[PDB]
Formats: sequence, structure tokens, C-alpha cells
Amino acid sequence: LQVCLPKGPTCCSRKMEEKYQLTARLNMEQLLQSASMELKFLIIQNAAVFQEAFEIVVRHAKNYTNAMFKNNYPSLTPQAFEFVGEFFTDVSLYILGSDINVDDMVNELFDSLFPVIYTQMMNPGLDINECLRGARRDLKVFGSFPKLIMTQVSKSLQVTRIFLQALNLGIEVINTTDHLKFSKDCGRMLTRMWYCSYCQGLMMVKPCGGYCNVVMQGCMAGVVEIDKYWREYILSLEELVNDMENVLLGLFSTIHDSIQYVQKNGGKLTTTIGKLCTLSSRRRELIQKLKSFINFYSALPGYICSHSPVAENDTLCWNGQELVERYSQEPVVSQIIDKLKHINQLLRTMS
Amino acid sequence: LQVCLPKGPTCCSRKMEEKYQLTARLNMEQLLQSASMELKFLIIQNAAVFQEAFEIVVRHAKNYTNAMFKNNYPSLTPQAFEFVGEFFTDVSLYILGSDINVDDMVNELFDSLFPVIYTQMMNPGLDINECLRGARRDLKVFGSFPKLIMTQVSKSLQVTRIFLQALNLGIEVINTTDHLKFSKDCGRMLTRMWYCSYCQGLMMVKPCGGYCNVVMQGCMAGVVEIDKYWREYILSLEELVNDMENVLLGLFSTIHDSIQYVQKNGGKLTTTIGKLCTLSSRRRELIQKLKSFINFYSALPGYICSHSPVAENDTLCWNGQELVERYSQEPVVSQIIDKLKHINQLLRTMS
Amino acid sequence: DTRADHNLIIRQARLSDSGNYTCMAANIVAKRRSLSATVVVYVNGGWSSWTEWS
Amino acid sequence: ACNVRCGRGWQKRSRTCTNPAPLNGGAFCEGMSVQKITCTA
Ligand SMILES: *[C@@H]1O[C@H](CO)[C@@H](O)[C@H](O)[C@H]1NC(C)=O
Ligand SMILES: *[C@@H]1O[C@H](CO)[C@@H](O)[C@H](O)[C@H]1NC(C)=O
Ligand SMILES: *[C@@H]1O[C@H](CO)[C@@H](O)[C@H](O)[C@H]1NC(C)=O
Repeated sequence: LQVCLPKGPTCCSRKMEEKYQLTARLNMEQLLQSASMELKFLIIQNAAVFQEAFEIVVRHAKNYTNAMFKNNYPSLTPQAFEFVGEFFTDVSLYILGSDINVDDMVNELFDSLFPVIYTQMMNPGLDINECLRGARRDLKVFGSFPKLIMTQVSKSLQVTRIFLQALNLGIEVINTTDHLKFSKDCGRMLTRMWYCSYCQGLMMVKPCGGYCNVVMQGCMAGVVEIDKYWREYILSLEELVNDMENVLLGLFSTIHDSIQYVQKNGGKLTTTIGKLCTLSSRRRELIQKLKSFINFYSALPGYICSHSPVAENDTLCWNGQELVERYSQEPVVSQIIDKLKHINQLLRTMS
Repeated sequence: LQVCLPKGPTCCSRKMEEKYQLTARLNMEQLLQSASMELKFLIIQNAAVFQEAFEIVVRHAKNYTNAMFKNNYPSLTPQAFEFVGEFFTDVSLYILGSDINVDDMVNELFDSLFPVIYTQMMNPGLDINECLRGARRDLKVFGSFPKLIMTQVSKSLQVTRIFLQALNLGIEVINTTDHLKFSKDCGRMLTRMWYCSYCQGLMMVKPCGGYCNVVMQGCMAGVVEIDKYWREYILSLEELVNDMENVLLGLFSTIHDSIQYVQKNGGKLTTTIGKLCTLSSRRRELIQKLKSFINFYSALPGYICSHSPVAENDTLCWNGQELVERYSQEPVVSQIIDKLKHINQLLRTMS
Repeated sequence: DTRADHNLIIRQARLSDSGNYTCMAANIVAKRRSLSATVVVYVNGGWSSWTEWS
Repeated sequence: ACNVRCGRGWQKRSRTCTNPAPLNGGAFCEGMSVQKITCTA
């Protein structure tokens, strides 16, 4: 035998030892999955809900902008629907992490908005379109409104994007926890602690609490080091929640006021151009539920021993090799810590 | 300052400190070259001498084979001179380390020898040449003679080739010693030991013997580890010297007997083919002189301190920072050790 | 170093010289040996700086 | 489970983008994240 230390005879061969080793691996993985399932499902639920809620907010804001265009500026439709749809499509694509430039969103929005304003509201009566698009920025017809919207929406969209990516990376690392492959020596120690008692002919004897403690603190020396970074992740997420609904919903008022502002100087503009051419509640409940799992990595070996059959009294128990009266007494982890450091820096820089 | 620990005032700036550092580098390299020069020249001389001696032996053996062809088989000349010259040219090319196949040398020798024997000795009277070359090996006309010569010459030529390769690699590592770049910390320690006394205004004060010992054992911790492998190299070379002149010089007798053997079955062969178509003294003196340098790597820091200006009494000396009454108290190296291990295994497998 | 996707990476041919490297898969069923790869580390010839004229 | 006890019901299946989760501007998962089918109880 290569795992079961043979003190007397033995009721099991080498192949039965391999079977016990595979069952030990699977039992450890199942225990880790059972430990991590509640937190995994919490973060998965919240990620899905926040994603759908942000999409609902973006759709409602696009709808509100379209409705106020229909109501206040019917002369700008249906072209208004095209650029509003493109703007909010790029909004959602940015929220979901795609490479979108916010300044470019706002600038293309006003570039498309100005020519229809000039042709339908100021000078009623397609080839000259690009001259108007250039004059929009060259004459600063919209004043400070484009930069106001630019900062207003970039500030909220960046924090929302990083919030979603933080939730997804938490899901990723919690998924990594239950798939942690361990050393061969730990495989043999778990086989001895859980099954090698059966090879000596014992039926209901459980391993000693202290033996479970030494084994678990033996193979979880690396996993426990993640606890500092996981705690910093929780606290940085709390730092970030303490924003995007109000901005996207006031966008219509800001655009209407910008259109008024441009119409205010129509006299000079027409002549010059004619010559020239419950969310906050949810994230609060999420942070308050996430703080209940701040001890997850530090309490993990305690969980494995308290949910495995063990003799807590350390009396008449299995010590890995014999029945005693009293007990005597990185690469994947590195990737988890790397991603936690990255997301923690990204969190801390926002707030 | 970043090297000279300023205890009082100082007579030197940062640029003078850099000048002292570069002079320290040059002094260390010059001391290593002076330490390694005798051994380097010894191995270079012996490599050159053995190369010339082996070339002389090969030329004399080719001359002897050509002379015995002129005398015993005039009907095979001048074609005999062509294949003998090609054979001994490939011999020398193999001795000097070129990728030459010994079995291919012997096989091409007999392949070229058989057709001229058939055309001039057996059946007197260019396109049918290849049929004879094929029949040479298909009918095994030369019997066991080709394999006898093959083993006879491969055994000696491999030991001679590895002897020359060992000499060249010894030259390589001894050349590397005096080009060994050291750590920056050692650069600063050597600058303090040799020159930083001048920054404090001292003119003739020498560093303490014990301070030189600690500095040298500080930066030669890696170089000293080569000593085991260098000793094993010397002893394995001694194992190898304890061979090629007699073989290459008896080649003519072996070939003559093989030609007699082929002529012995001429009756059947012609019909079948018509239908079908002071050296040992030198290596001993070299090993006895090389054993005087077996302590080269272990005595090297002792050499650097005994040839650098030091206060051996350890009284009124420089300790790297002040004048005291009494003293208080690598990638390239890895390559050297790798090549020494390789050549030592190759040596030991040969003998 | 051993990779999660079963790959043997050698950075320098110094600390791990030539040999017949063989991959072997172990399972609860049995073991299987792959075809051994002959990895040989070669050193290219490098001349010398000229000496002085005799 | 079908939300409606009698008649047209709903059944949902979630598919998250977390194995692995996009980092430092990695391309997000391509296609749909939720699956819904009509059920009759
Ligand atoms: C906004 O959306 C609703 C449907 O949700 C639609 O009935 C309404 O007409 C839209 N408002 C416009 C186009 O003014
Ligand atoms: C490696 O393999 C070759 C042929 O595949 C064989 O001749 C050699 O003796 C083998 N042994 C080693 C590298 O130990
Ligand atoms: C010694 O090293 C120097 C570095 O330039 C090199 O150029 C010279 O050829 C060497 N001697 C040898 C290779 O034996």
C-alpha cells in the first residue's frame, strides 16, 4: 500500500486505495461546493438582476427621450429616433464593458442633432449635411452642454461598468474555490482521514477533530492567504456603492435646454451658416449580505472539519493510522490573488 | 554618495566614486586574467600541439596507405589515391569535431575500392559503376573486413575527438573566469576596499587581510562551487588518457588482406557479376601539469587577496569605512558548471 | 514547471539537459505511456578572436 | 417552476459570463444570457 499505513493486516488492496483516493478528492470538492454555493448564488442573482435593471433603466431613458422628442420637437422626428437609438445602444454596450468612447457618443449625438435642427426648425427648405456637422463643433453652437453631458454620463457609466465587472470577478473567484486541485500528499492524508479506517475493518469510527485540523491547516495554507484580499475586495465594493438613473433620466431635459440654447442665436446662426455653406436599496442589501461572508476564506477549513464526520471529543477516534484513546498531535491561488489585487486597485481608484 | 560611507567629510564626489568603481572592475578583471594566464596558455599550447600531432599521424597514415597501394596494387592507382585521400580527409574532419559518419567513411571506401578492383584486377576491359557498387554490399564481397575496420577505427577516433573537445571546453571555462562579471554590491565593496580610503584623504593605507577575506568569500561564493566539477573534470581527463596511431597505421595491412580475400573468390565473382551487370608521453606530461591546477577555483580568492595590496598583520588598516587599529570581523557560473557536468559525463562514459 | 494543460516547459537547456522525455497518463482504470521524445540540446561552433602575427 | 398553475407558464434558465469573467476590457460573452420557454401544467 502507498497511502494506508499497514500496522496489522488489511482488508483492501492497492486498487481499493485508488478508489478511496478518488472518492476523497470528490468528497473534498463537494464539501467546498456546498460551502461556496450560497455566496455563489447570491452574487449570480445580484449580477443578473443589476444587469437587467440597468438595461431597463437605459430602455426607459431612451423611451423618455423619444417621447419628449415626439411631444416637443415633432419636426426633428423620425431622424431623432435614429440618433437616440444609436446613442443609447452605445450606452448599453459601454455598460456591458465594450470599448465605447463616451465623448464620441455625445459628439456623434450632437453632430447628428444639429443638421436636422437647422433644416427643420431654423431654415425650413442632404448634400450640405457634412458642412453643418463641421459648423456644429467649429462654431460651438451647443455651448457647454456637450461637455456637461459628457462628464455627467461618463462619471456614472464608469462606476456602473466597474461595479458589474467586480460582481462578475467575484463570481469567477468563488467558482475557482470549489475547483481547487490540491497536492498528492493532501490527497493521501484525506484518504487516510476519511477511508483508511475501513481498510483496518472499522465501520463507524470517525477521525479526530485535531487530526482534521492539522490536515486542513496543512493543505489550506495557501487558500487561507486569500482572506486578506477577499476582505479588501468586500470593503472596496462597499466603498464604491456609497447615481446613473438620475443622469440618464435628466438627459431629455438637458437636450431640450441645449436645443433652446441653439435656437436662441438663430438670427446670427442662419446668416453665418448660409454664407459658410429601488436600485440603491438593492446594492445596499447586496453589500449588507456580502459582509456576512467576509470570513469565507478564514472559516473554510473550520467548515470542512465541522461538516465532515469527526470525533470532536478526540476520544476513541481515527488518527489516520490507528484507533487511539486520545489524539497525540499556488499557481491558481496566485491568479486568484492577482485578479483580487487588480479589481481592488480598480475599485479604490474610483472612490 | 552611494558607495563611500561618509563618516567624516569627504574629498570625492559621486563622479569620482563612479571612476573608482570602473577602476575596481578593471583591477579585478586584470587580477583574474593574471591568475588564469598560466593555465590558459598551458591548455591552449597542448590543444594546438595535439591537433598538429593528430594531423601529422593522419597524413603519415594516408602516405603509408598510398605507398603500399603504389607498391602492391599499381593497377588500382590513381583511383586508389582518390578514395584514400577522401577517407583520411573525412578521418581528420571527424577528429576535429565535424559531423562525419565513421561507418559511412568505411562503406564509401569499400564502395569506391570494389569497382576499380573488378575492372583492373579481375575483369580487365563509368555507367556500370553503380551496379558494381551495389553488388559490393549485396554480395558481401569484403566479408567481415568492413565491420572490423569500422569498430577498430570508431573506438579510437571517438576517444580522440572527445579528448580534443575536452581540451577546448577547458580553454572555454578558463577564458570565462577572467571575464566573470560580478554583482553591484560586490562592485561597491571592492570600491570601498581598494579606493574609498583615498576619498577620506589616506594615501598609502591598505585594506585589512580579514576584510579582503570577507569581501572575496562574499562575491566568489558562486565561483568556489565550480571547484568540485573542475576537480572531477581533471580526474575524468586522467581516466581518459589511460591508441589511434597503431590502428590508422595498420589500416594498410587490413585493406591489403581484404583485397586478397576478395581476389580469393574471383572465379565465382566475375561470372556472377558479368551475369548480374612520443604522443603518450605528451598526454602524460599534460595530465601531470594539469593536476597542479586542481585547486584553481578553491585557491582563487586567496590569490586575489595575496596579490592585492592588503595589511596581512590586520593592524593600522582600512576596513572599508575607517582606519582602525585592529579589524573587527550566477547565470554564467551555472553555464560553466553545466558544460563541466556534460563533458564529465561524456568523459566517464568513454572510460 | 508542469502546466494545467499537460505541457513541460523548459526555459534554459542548462538546468534540464538532453534526454528521452516520455509523457505518461495515469487513471483509476490503468496507465498509458506515450511515444518518447528524443530532446537533444546542441551547441553551435564558435571560432576565436585572432591572435598576434608570429 | 411554471409561475402560473393553470394555463401558460414560464420556465427560466440562466447563463452567466463568469468562467472566465472578462478582465481589463476582455471581450464579453457572445449571444444570450437567459432562456425562457412556455410551459403547460
Ligand atoms: C414610448 O414607449 C411606449 C411603449 O412602451 C410607446 O407607446 C410610446 O409611444 C413611446 N413614446 C413616444 C414614441 O412618444
Ligand atoms: C533514448 O532513445 C534512443 C532511441 O529512441 C536510444 O538509442 C537510447 O539508448 C535511449 N536512452 C536514453 C536517452 O536514456
Ligand atoms: C576569451 O573571451 C573573449 C571575449 O571577447 C573572446 O573574444 C575570446 O575569443 C576568448 N577566448 C577563447 C574563446 O578561447
